[PDB]
Amino acid sequence: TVHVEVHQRGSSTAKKEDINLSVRKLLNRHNDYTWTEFDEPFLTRNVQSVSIIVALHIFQLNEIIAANHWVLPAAEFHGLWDSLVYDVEVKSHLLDYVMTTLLFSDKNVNSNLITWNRVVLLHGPPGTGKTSLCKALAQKLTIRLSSRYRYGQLIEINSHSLFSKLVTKMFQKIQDLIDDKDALVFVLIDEVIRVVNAVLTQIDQIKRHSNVVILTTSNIVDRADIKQYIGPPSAAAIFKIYLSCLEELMKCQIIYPRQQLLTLRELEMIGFIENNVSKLSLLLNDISRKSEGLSGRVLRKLPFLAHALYVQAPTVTIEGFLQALSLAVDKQFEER
Repeated sequence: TVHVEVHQRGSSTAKKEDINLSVRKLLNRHNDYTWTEFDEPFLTRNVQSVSIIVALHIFQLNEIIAANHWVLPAAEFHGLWDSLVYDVEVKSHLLDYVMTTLLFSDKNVNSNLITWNRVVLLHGPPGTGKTSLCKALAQKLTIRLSSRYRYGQLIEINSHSLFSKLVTKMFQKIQDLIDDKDALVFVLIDEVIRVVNAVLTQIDQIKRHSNVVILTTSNIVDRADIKQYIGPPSAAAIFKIYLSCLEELMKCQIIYPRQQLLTLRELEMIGFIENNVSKLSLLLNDISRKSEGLSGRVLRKLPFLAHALYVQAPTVTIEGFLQALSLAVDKQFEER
């Protein structure tokens, strides 16, 4: 189908019925695009964004010791999903796998006949956004399952538990959130003796519940029925990442004035020929090629370094910015 994500304003107390009614009628007048300004006043009042990304998901964002807790969908994770860029379709695959995992628990499929369980292992080299993808994935499952779960919960356990009871108090609090069966509960552990044994025993207990999924990451438990390698970005991915940063700096008028930037597709479409818009993306494509082997984490830090080291003013040109970024990629390599 087509998926339409409807961000309702924090302040709004309008019912989803009306948001739903009104947003379908908006889509009749316009037989993937994001809307931020609307003709109908009810929309401008109640709705921050409609986003083709026909099923509607309407959500509001929400704003324990040795764990971070978030009610999903969380303000902190808004845009996290779109921010993460992989060579292959890992994101759409993970979403599909965890969603059939949850259909199968719902309908109580015997896991002895068809193998499935509610634990996910993202593994691979560091700087890859494995933890951000676990968060991004929790957010998106929560948004897409509003018709089954009223809200979600995320508990990120700190494997800074190798320090000097505690564990029984944490999992008791976690159990209290699990008891609410309107809530899809995610428990996130990054990989790393009687204490370790106690958390592993506690995971085994909570992993029994229908509404619990265990997200795990490894820079390398052991029985997760969905394992997924997440590797570093290629030139194409690096181009998308950099382009999301330049667009964000033109949104915020740090890069002034707005110039149009072409995507790698859009410049394949015109056979890479140089005009006065397309030359800025031809330069990005060179900067991308000379960035390959850097992690997503370094890539999303580079536009900050570029600005701090090589751009004085509150504003700078797209031509000015790409010069600084180019310089920033060189400093990154000349240090390592």
